[PDB]
Amino acid sequence: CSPSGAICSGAGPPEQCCSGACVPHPILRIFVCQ
Amino acid sequence: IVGGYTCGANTVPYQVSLNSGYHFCGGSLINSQWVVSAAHCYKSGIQVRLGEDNINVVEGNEQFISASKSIVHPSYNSNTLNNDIMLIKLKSAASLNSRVASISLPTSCASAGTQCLISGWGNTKSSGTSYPDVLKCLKAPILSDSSCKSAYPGQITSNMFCAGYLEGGKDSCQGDSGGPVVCSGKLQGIVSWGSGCAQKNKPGVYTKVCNYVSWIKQTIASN
Ligand SMILES: [Ca+2]
Repeated sequence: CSPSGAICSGAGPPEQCCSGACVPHPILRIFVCQ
Repeated sequence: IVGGYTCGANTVPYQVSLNSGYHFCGGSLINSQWVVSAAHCYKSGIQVRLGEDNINVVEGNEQFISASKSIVHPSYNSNTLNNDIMLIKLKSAASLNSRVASISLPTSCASAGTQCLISGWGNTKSSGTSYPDVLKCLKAPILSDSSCKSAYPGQITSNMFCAGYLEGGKDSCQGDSGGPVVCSGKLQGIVSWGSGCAQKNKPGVYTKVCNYVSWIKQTIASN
């Protein structure tokens, strides 16, 4: 699983992030792990 | 893309999806072996997906090619977002056709007022989350350097430009990063950043591709 702040896939499974949440970055136009 | 429209299958044949399982960034095919994207889209084990429309359903025009090289601009500044550009080399040359095609690099920079086409599979809502199946498009003008710097005081470098609408409602959004801004047949921009999506007085900020033509050429020639 990915650390907080690391790039993730919006439509991916939330378990891709260790935090269990893939969220919009406020500035960059990517999703990152919560 | 927020406030945009359905492009139509393969009507943007230079648009690629950067994938590591699922879509995470956009990119632009600039020749049979090379893709341009954003430096903040960097990660290991990238798969490039060409000829895509509905990214969830095999429609028959796709090509799935692994990245062999992912080269972030060596002067990329993660603090200021300056030089937010990355070059991806494909393990094998893509088969170019009517539905998978390269986009030309600009020979000169574009001017304010020029309408461009921005595209991607990113969020379609400015508050909340909604992921499209198919590719979405947006027509947007390039804004004056003054209006850009007014929108983001002290944060716009000479290698960035604003495009979109100061009234909000229409913008690129999260999931669109790395994707194309194409103006009069030339790749002029890379989806980079902004303050939220489609917010008033906060248009999209894009990497100014015309300032990187030499680096792109040198990198290709030497890799
Ligand atoms: Ca597909």
